[PDB]
Amino acid sequence: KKKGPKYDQIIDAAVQVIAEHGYHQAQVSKIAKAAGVADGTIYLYFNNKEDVLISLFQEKMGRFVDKIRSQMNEATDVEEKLKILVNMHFKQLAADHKLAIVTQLELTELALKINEVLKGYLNLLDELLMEGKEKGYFFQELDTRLARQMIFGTLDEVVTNWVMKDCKYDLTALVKPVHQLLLGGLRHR
Amino acid sequence: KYDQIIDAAVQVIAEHGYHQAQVSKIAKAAGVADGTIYLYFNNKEDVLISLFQEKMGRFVDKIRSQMNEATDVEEKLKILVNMHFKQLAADHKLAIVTQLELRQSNTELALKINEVLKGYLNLLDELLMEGKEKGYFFQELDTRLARQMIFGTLDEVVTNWVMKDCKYDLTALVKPVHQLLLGGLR
Ligand SMILES: [Mg+2]
Repeated sequence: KKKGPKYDQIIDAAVQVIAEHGYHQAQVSKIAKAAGVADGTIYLYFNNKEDVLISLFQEKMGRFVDKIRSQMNEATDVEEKLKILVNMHFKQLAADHKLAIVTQLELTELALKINEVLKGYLNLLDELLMEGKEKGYFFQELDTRLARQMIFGTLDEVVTNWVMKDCKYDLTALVKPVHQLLLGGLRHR
Repeated sequence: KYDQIIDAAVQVIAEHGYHQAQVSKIAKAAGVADGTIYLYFNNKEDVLISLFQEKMGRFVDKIRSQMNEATDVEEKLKILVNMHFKQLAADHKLAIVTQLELRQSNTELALKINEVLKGYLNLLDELLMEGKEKGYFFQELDTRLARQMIFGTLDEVVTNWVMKDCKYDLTALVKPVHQLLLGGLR
């Protein structure tokens, strides 16, 4: 279903208030003022703060994935697809520091829901891994589930450390060695 | 009664969550007066930190002693993966604490937890430097990135197991996790 115009507006403002103040100390009224709307307008779109948070994540992630998926199918080799995934992951977060703060630090039943949204990205990883196995790029005895956990767990840990250091350094400088490290492990490159 | 308070803290935090976990709840579960809790800890945060610090310290110490007995750097890595999974597989409530409850939004609590975690990350750093110097790992290996890969991967595997109600055997994953980290995807 297509969004109301203010929908996108509240979410954007939600990112800013949550990052700047923290999730617990964020309030619907402060999100309203930041989005430039009346408090009651927010409740037309969302029921409460946690509904804003999950809609935020669902929305941001849905586009995050489709953009990665797009950059991927206009490519040849599957290791360049992996490179594309790794660079699209870092770039999108590098392009939005406040969003990175929300997804890495400010993100119970809540956790379960966040995990469900994440499944879309994990599915994309699975597709990539299945393809690479099938075409003999990745070794064939590779467990797709474990490989997905290694890839996601590594990218997420790199990003989270960057957010902990106040997004100070160039995250996209890590694209190539992360990519290489995923492909060759500790032993090879 | 220090160890009893620690064990009780795990139980309570795992059952109720760090937020609704009250110190008087911990005292009861440990079988001591509320007052005795404050001979060791001065608040609920200090209980959580000292809990992590006590578990982690023990964990890291036992890994170090088992490694210093190993003959092989890849064996040392396997020992670390094995101990990481074995300790949590033996104590699901401790897993709930390390995987879910130690995960803070709060800046300053998260900061002090991370400080404790650094004892483990430093151990991974040492092992990685050793492996490079002895030629197990390639000489241009980025130590910090490799540390984040190993830790990020282990933590993700444990979290997915915790999220699936610990229903499969986490220790069965030691060997394939070990092989994957050493050889990568290709
Ligand atoms: Mg992680």
